[PDB]
Amino acid sequence: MEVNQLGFIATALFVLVPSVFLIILYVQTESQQKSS
Amino acid sequence: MEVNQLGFIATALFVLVPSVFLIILYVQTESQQKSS
Amino acid sequence: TITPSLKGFFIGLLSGAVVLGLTFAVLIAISQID
Amino acid sequence: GTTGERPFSDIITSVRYWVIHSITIPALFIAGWLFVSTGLAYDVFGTPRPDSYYAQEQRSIPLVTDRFEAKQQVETFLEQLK
Amino acid sequence: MEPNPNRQPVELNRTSLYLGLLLILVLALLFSSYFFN
Amino acid sequence: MEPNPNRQPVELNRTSLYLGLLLILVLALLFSSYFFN
Amino acid sequence: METITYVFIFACIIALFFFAIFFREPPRIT
Amino acid sequence: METITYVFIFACIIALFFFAIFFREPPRIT
Amino acid sequence: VSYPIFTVRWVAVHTLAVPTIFFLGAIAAMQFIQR
Amino acid sequence: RIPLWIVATVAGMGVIVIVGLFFYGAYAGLGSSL
Amino acid sequence: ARRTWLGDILRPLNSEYGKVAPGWGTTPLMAVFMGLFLVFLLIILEIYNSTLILDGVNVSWKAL
Amino acid sequence: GWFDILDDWLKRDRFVFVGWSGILLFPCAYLALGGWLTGTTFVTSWYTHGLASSYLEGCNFLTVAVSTPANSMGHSLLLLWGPEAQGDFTRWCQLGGLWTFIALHGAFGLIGFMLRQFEIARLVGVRPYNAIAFSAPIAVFVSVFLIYPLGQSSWFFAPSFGVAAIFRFLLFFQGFHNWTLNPFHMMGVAGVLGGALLCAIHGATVENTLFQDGEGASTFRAFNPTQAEETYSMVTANRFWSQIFGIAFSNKRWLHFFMLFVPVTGLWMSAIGVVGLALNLRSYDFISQEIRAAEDPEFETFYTKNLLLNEGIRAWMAPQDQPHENFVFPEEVLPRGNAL
Amino acid sequence: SANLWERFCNWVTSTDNRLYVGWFGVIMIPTLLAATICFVIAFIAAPPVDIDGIREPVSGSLLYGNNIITGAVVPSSNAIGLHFYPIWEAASLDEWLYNGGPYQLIIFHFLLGASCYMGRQWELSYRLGMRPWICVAYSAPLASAFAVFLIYPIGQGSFSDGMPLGISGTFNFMIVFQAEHNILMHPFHQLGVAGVFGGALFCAMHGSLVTSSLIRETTETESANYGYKFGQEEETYNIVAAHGYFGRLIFQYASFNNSRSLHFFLAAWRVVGVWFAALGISTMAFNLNGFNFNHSVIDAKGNVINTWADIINRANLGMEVMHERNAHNFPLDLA
Amino acid sequence: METLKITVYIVVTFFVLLFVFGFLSGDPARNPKRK
Ligand code: CLA
Ligand code: CLA
Ligand code: CLA
Ligand SMILES: C=Cc1c(C)c2cc3nc(c4c5[nH]c(cc6nc(cc1[nH]2)C(C)=C6CC)c(C)c5C(=O)[C@@H]4C(=O)OC)[C@@H](CCC(=O)OC/C=C(\C)CCC[C@@H](C)CCC[C@@H](C)CCCC(C)C)[C@H]3C
Ligand SMILES: CCCCCCCCCCCCCCCC(=O)OC[C@H](COP(=O)(O)OC[C@@H](O)CO)OC(=O)CCCCCCCCCCCCCCC
Ligand SMILES: CCCCCCCCCCCCCCCC(=O)O[C@H](COC(=O)CCCCCCCCCCCC)CO[C@@H]1O[C@@H](CO)[C@H](O)[C@H](O)[C@@H]1O
Ligand SMILES: CCCCCCCCCCCCCCCC(=O)O[C@H](COC(=O)CCCCCCCCCCCC)CO[C@@H]1O[C@@H](CO)[C@H](O)[C@H](O)[C@@H]1O
Ligand SMILES: CCCCCCCCCCCCCCCC(=O)O[C@H](COC(=O)CCCCCCCCCCCC)CO[C@@H]1O[C@@H](CO)[C@H](O)[C@H](O)[C@@H]1O
Ligand SMILES: CC(C)=CCC/C(C)=C/CC/C(C)=C/CC/C(C)=C/CC/C(C)=C\CC/C(C)=C\CC/C(C)=C/CC1=CC(=O)C(C)=C(C)C1=O
Ligand SMILES: CC1=C(/C=C/C(C)=C/C=C\C(C)=C\C=C/C=C(C)/C=C/C=C(C)/C=C/C2=C(C)CCCC2(C)C)C(C)(C)CCC1
Ligand SMILES: CC1=C(/C=C/C(C)=C/C=C\C(C)=C\C=C/C=C(C)/C=C/C=C(C)/C=C/C2=C(C)CCCC2(C)C)C(C)(C)CCC1
Ligand SMILES: CC1=C(/C=C/C(C)=C\C=C/C(C)=C/C=C/C=C(C)/C=C\C=C(C)\C=C\C2=C(C)CCCC2(C)C)C(C)(C)CCC1
Ligand SMILES: [Fe+2]
Repeated sequence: MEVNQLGFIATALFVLVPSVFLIILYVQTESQQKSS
Repeated sequence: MEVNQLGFIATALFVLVPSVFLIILYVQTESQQKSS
Repeated sequence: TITPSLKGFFIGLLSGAVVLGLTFAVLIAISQID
Repeated sequence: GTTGERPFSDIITSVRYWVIHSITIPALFIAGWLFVSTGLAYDVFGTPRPDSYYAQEQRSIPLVTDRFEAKQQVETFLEQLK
Repeated sequence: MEPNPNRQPVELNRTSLYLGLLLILVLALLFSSYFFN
Repeated sequence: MEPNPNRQPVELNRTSLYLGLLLILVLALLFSSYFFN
Repeated sequence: METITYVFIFACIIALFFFAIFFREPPRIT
Repeated sequence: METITYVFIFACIIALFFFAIFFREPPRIT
Repeated sequence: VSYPIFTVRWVAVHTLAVPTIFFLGAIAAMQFIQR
Repeated sequence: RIPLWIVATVAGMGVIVIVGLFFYGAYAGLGSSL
Repeated sequence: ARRTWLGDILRPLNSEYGKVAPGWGTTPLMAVFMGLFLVFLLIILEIYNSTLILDGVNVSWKAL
Repeated sequence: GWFDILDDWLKRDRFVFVGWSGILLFPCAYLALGGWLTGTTFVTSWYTHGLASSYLEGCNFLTVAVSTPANSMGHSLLLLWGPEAQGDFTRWCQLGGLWTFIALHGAFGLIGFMLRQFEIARLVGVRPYNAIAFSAPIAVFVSVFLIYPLGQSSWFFAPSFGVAAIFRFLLFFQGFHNWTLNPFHMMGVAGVLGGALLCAIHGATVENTLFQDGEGASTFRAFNPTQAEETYSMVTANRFWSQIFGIAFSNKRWLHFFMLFVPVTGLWMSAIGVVGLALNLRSYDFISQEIRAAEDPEFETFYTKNLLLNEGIRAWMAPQDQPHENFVFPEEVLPRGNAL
Repeated sequence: SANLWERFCNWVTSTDNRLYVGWFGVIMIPTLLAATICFVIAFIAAPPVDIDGIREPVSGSLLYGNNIITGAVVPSSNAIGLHFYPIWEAASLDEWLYNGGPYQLIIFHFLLGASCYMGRQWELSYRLGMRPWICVAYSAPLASAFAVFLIYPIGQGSFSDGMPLGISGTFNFMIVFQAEHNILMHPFHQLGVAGVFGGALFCAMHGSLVTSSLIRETTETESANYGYKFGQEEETYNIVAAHGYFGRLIFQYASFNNSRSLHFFLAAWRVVGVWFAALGISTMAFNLNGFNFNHSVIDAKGNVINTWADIINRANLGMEVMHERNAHNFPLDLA
Repeated sequence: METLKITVYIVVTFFVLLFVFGFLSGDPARNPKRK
């Protein structure tokens, strides 16, 4: 299968970068009670 | 330059995955005071 | 079946038992003198 | 900490140390020397003496070839070897 | 070095996060293909 | 559905994080090359 | 390769179904 | 390409120098 | 008081001091093995 | 009893004499190159 | 707490926490199997290493 | 009692501690020092390398080394009473042997000594941590004296237990394993080297931030062995480097700890790395380059320029270093630049 | 104000400026700022360099085909050797480029400002009022960097052979050396590898003990490290219970109770060996290479018995031969 | 390009001069208790 080369860093980073943001913002808040 | 193909997803993810961990654990703590 | 080599080992075991054995005995001995 | 085992300065500076030892120390210094002089040290540890590292004619090295019948080798080398 | 007042905390709850993730995981699932050409 | 006691919080301070990052950013900088072969 | 990328998403998502349904923030009647 | 990867690290690190020196957690004499 | 001559401490200090001089003598001896 | 320094210097010279021997010994010693 | 089906069916086995035999008790017979063990490994290691020989026992790919 | 008598005794002070450990530390460790020593003074190493390894033979301090078993033995523990030697302390002394000895007896000395670090440690109400740090060498000595050799062909290619004979161990790697260019080894120097600084600095950094708490030109006595009193202003510290290097080691538990880490860690990274060399898994490679090394006969990096040195180190030494192969390289085959 | 410089004068010597900048400062600060700037770029993007006496260009820039390890900014060519090849002496900018003039800039610069840091290493120990046998520790370091960039060059006559700024470069500068100096067999380098190894062992020792007799102040959930506050009045460790252990662990008297002495031992060991080492290079800088025992052990007939150093030397020739193939236009590597 | 040659000197001199004139004004002062 001859495909584009950035498929991984493209699709992948697309997932992990914004996702990591949300992840952060959640556990940053669920830790107001020091819980988490 | 004929190099390995995963250079990006390898080296890259190597940076952003563990790093994101530390990032999380920090702002998860610097938010105990609700600040951050 | 008692191959020169095998016999070599027993010999080794015995020497092993000898050095440990002699060693502990003298050791329990001096420890006993206190 | 509380320490109490027979002191050193005592004996290195002791009159008896020097009298038991003066005589016995060089007894070892001498003993070692003799060990070398007799030339037994050589036979003691196979260690060849300058006079006999290579046979007279040959130029090759007496190298141990097979781990199991090694004892032979050594000989057959030390053998033809002067 | 005097604290600025406007230091309000930030908010993203146990759910909003599920959507945020469902939002990405999807496009990611959608565009992936076109990101491979 | 009764809370377990052992819920201690987690810790990584303003600095430890700088090291954690200096730790990775580096190997990353080191191995990158070998990760390219 | 890229077909794992497809299957990884596909999957990671089925599990975003797990959490969002079973460890979802509950409705509080107050 | 990969040489940007080298230069990106090289750089984001110089900036980990920024923060860790100037926005570093201070020494509190108590 | 009266501390023994056969001390734990001593057995060690000896295993070394005996050979050493045995060796040192052996070596000072070699210093001449010409030919 | 016997002064401490006096044992050091005579003990020392020996190390300095014996060691000295060793350096000569490297010139005529078997390990010379002649 | 909160027992259940197995939670009761298996309560004995977990019960006797501190249950400990008195003194040194069994130990000796341990140390006897202990050293008795060593020679096993060693005897194996040594057959393997090629230091221990036996017949119809020359360690090699050949072995039918 | 019966045990505790042995315990009670061997366990309490008496200057040179001797403990439950000592039983294996002292004996193994002793023999070991001896093992190496006897060889350098009297034992030859000719029948394995055709090389002189003893004062007695004429070798000097930097020459003497306790050989390493001919490539004919391989990994056989080469036992004094084993099939090979058959308790013939002269032949057994000749087939090298002392090696496996020194190495194995030795291998315990460490195991044993670390234990002692625990024993004395659990007895004095301290954190064993020292004993842990000590893995640093066990890992090295294990990998580098047992693992690597065990991974290669024979005990032969294993370290040499020499002064120079050990330097050979270097080059030979550089030349064949091109270790110098192996990430893992790198952290190995990143830690030793990095740590040394850490040591030399904390040592001096401390000395200077010392409170004049004595009278005159002897700040070495002015220190209180008796009680708690920060001898070095931790405050005059940070406010120093914080302004001279930009950073401040604010705390002493971590400082005096981070110093534990630095080395021990790198060492491991070394022990890993070499583990690689065991199965010839080495970082010589670097395709990206070599692939383009083919064409463009005019492109040259140090890597290659260096890698070439290696290629010489082979061709010249292999024949005499690895005697059991009876290598033969005619005048021609040897790689050389125009001139010499 | 009577004069406006008055403020410049206290600022430079501002005992409270986040980052002290002494009088050395005013030279260091930029000497390195220019030095670094040239560097960072030369690496990222710089042409090859004829280095060796010929016209064989050695590439050392990431943008020219370098892995971070292969990376390196190359030296000046045997053409210049010692002459001063500053950016203006070269005609076309590209000349300086090719003939490898960045080196001198980078080297000369840091290699300079470095020392001023050494000065400003102490200038703060004066404005701060602290004993200052500190700046000296720093010497050993700077000495070497100076040795590997300034002595050895003056020694062999050309900046050509001065540890090339780059990772794989060092490896090169090295392997070569062994070959031409048998450095490894040099009594100095020994005392060098001596301390370094030591310090790296002591650095883990003294760090080990302290944390091993750390003291009380924590739970198991809490981080034991937290038990301490900056500006403590009494040290965190229990020195007595430390020496009381270590001392015991083999000899009791080969131990330190004198914290001032110990921390000192840590200083001087690494710092002294490193010096010898720094001198080692600087020693062989004028060709007083390491020892040499080739053919030094022989038997009766004269048949020669290889010393375990003859191998050292064997592997040495393998090195001698190859290094710098093409230039060497004569039998003896007299440089 | 003889231009650069001078453009630098000044930049070099200036500094060397700022160096000396800073230490010249004697630093026996500028420490604890201006002594
Ligand atoms: C004096 C100049 C100098 C510098 C800057 C370096 C730098 C380096 N060497 Mg090195 N080296 C040198 C001299 C130098 N070496 C000499 C004279 C020898 C002969 C023995 C060696 C032998 C050697 C080996 C065998 C190895 C290295 C390795 C390294 C790298 C690992 C980090 C390290 O060195 O830990 C030293 C300890 C420290 C505490 C250094 C901390 C400070 C770092 C940041 C120094 C480097 C920072 C960077 C160069 C700054 C760029 C300039 C600026 C614009 C930022 C690093 C790039 C390793 C490597 O190649 O990486 C895989 C490696 O395996 N070196
Ligand atoms: C693998 C299965 C197994 C396991 C996990 C155990 C575990 C145990 N048995 Mg046990 N036992 C077994 C099988 C087993 N047994 C068998 C088959 C028998 C014969 C029926 C016995 C008979 C027996 C008796 C009589 C006793 C025990 C006891 C014990 C307990 C003693 C505590 C202990 O282990 O410290 C011992 C820990 C060590 C010895 C660690 C030291 C080992 C290291 C130091 C070796 C050195 C490493 C070296 C580098 C390698 C050398 C090899 C080289 C030459 C190649 C322990 C729970 C004692 C007990 O209290 O029971 C509750 C006891 O009295 N056992
Ligand atoms: C240039 C800078 C540099 C630096 C800083 C290092 C640093 C290191 N190298 Mg190295 N190396 C270099 C260049 C460098 N190398 C070059 C150019 C080459 C050529 C390729 C090599 C080839 C090389 C090899 C092959 C190996 C190393 C290894 C090492 C590590 C050894 C660890 C150690 O401390 O010994 C560890 C010591 C022991 C394990 C034994 C300890 C014994 C103690 C407990 C007791 C002994 C003393 C006794 C008590 C007293 C009796 C003595 C008696 C004579 C009186 C260390 C990190 C080793 C390593 O890290 O492997 C992973 C290793 O095997 N290097
Ligand atoms: C430069 C090499 C090097 C040497 C030779 C060395 C030596 C020593 N390190 C010790 C300790 C340590 N080293 C430590 C970390 C490190 N040590 C390092 C590197 C070294 N450490 C590096 C890698 C790390 C950095 C942290 C820790 C912190 C300790 C300990 O705390 C301990 C100490 O307290 O020292 C004061 C001492 C322990 C003594 C002992 O266990 O004897 C008892 C038992 C022994 C040694 C018998 C072993 C017999 C075996 C090894 C046979 C080997 C025989 C040959 C190797 C001899 C050949 C000689 C050559 C000339 C070929 C001393 C032996
Ligand atoms: C030396 C390195 C490179 C050059 C080499 C030169 C060759 C010889 C040169 C001689 C002159 C060097 C003078 C150094 C002078 C020097 O370095 O100063 C070190 C330091 C000096 O203190 P200061 O003078 O800085 O103190 C401040 C006040 O004195 C000022 O009022 O104190 C010492 O270390 C004394 C040395 C004792 C050594 C003890 C070491 C620590 C533990 C040792 C204990 C072992 C046994 C313990 C049993 C319990
Ligand atoms: C040589 C130059 C090379 C350039 C870089 C070199 C710098 C190396 C510095 C390292 C110091 C030695 C060891 C540092 C440890 C340390 O830092 O420890 C913690 C740091 O956090 C940490 O970093 C924790 C490590 C977590 C890293 C996360 C990525 C790895 C796993 C990701 C998996 C994802 C799938 C901080 O301390 C810890 O936490 C403290 C609380 O803040 C406690 O007080 C204790 O000190 C405890 O040890
Ligand atoms: C200043 C001191 C302060 C601290 C640093 C001091 C560093 C001194 C380094 C010197 C080390 C080497 C000595 C020169 C070699 C030499 O030349 O002596 C040789 C044997 O040496 C030796 O036997 C070296 C002795 C070292 C053995 C140490 C073993 C550790 C156990 C000690 C326990 C003590 C209770 C004997 O000569 C050799 O053998 C002769 C044959 O008899 C040959 O003719 C040659 O001369 C050949 O060189
Ligand atoms: C070439 C670049 C690529 C490789 C990276 C370069 C390697 C640099 C080596 C530094 C690693 C050692 C970490 C220091 C220990 C420490 O200070 O650790 C903390 C972080 O400090 C830091 O380090 C901050 C990291 C940034 C410092 C580097 C700035 C470079 C500019 C210097 C120019 C000077 C003119 C500071 O405090 C620490 O954490 C505190 C809690 O906040 C504790 O209380 C302790 O003080 C503990 O030491
Ligand atoms: C090519 C490249 C970028 C790197 C090469 C490969 C690399 C980077 C490998 C690193 C990876 C690893 C884990 C290496 C080993 C791990 C390790 C901890 C090594 C030790 C070196 C290291 C990481 C940092 C060095 C620390 C150092 C030299 C100085 C910092 C500590 C310091 C400033 C001490 C002085 C100091 C003393 C003091 O008493 C007080 C009070 C203060 C305030 C101080 O600042
Ligand atoms: C290539 C590769 C890989 C990869 C992997 C991956 C990429 C992964 C992953 C991952 C994944 C792939 C994941 C996942 C998952 C998860 C899951 C899968 C889960 C789940 C969930 C579920 C199952 C659910 C359930 C439910 C719910 C939630 C509700 C509704 C419905 C139900 C009830 C059913 C591997 C490793 C293989 C190998 C190596 C390389
Ligand atoms: C390819 C690509 C790209 C990429 C990019 C990147 C990858 C980036 C980045 C990034 C980066 C690259 C970053 C960075 C940075 C930062 C910095 C650079 C900073 C800084 C800092 C500083 C500058 C500092 C300062 C200081 C300090 C900190 C202290 C000491 C010293 C001094 C004072 C100087 C681009 C976009 C281009 C384009 C498109 C595509
Ligand atoms: C082997 C053997 C054994 C044992 C052994 C021995 C007994 C050894 C020895 C010994 C020894 C134990 C040796 C050694 C030592 C020592 C010495 C003899 C030393 C040395 C030397 C020298 C020469 C030195 C010098 C010096 C010093 C001391 C330091 C400072 C510097 C100087 C130079 C002064 C066993 C039973 C196991 C088995 C059989 C065989
Ligand atoms: Fe300390």
